[PDB]
Amino acid sequence: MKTPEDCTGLADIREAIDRIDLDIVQALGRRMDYVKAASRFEASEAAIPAPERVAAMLPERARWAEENGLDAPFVEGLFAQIIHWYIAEQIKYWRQT
Amino acid sequence: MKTPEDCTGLADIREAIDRIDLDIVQALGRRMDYVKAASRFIPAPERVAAMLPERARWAEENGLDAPFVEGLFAQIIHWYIAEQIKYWRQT
Ligand SMILES: O=C(O)c1ccccc1O
Ligand SMILES: O=C(O)c1ccccc1O
Repeated sequence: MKTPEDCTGLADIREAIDRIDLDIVQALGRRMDYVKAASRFEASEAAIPAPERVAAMLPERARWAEENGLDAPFVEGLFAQIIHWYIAEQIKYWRQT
Repeated sequence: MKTPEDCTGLADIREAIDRIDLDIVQALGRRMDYVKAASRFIPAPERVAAMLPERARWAEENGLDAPFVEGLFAQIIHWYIAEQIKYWRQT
């Protein structure tokens, strides 16, 4: 995997983009492992959506986006979506267990 | 970070989830560098069309719902295409 400035054409660019997208998928898959592990440390079902934790999480991700040359609303939006889905998945996991 | 099974409480879980979320942001930041580098070689229709099912498959292989993951990548790919177009027009 070449650095962007050493990419010689679109084959190199795409190999690197494929690797980075797969890394993101694999990281989301590991993230689910952690979210499911959380379910045993939840006092109750009402504990799941942990609103102070989520409330703080999104602006922190918006800050990381700004520190990584990305538009904050785009990245904060993506994480709102991921967090929503993972909460729903945790609630599903907690209910079926 | 501890593995999920070795996490002892929500402190451990959160530390690991924050480090993973930071990893994803950092990776998206690197991804932009590649999309901007590509500009000199735009919506590349056949490329997008093939990429999405590939990401759906990776999702299935990592125990995530494919529609949710494919939907995220559809959004990511649209945003980056626009940013590549912006970069190409601005330069
Ligand atoms: O996905 C998360 O990071 C999350 C945050 C707070 C509560 C439940 C969750 O799944
Ligand atoms: O983000 C992408 O993966 C992409 C793919 C094809 C063309 C332009 C792009 O930004």
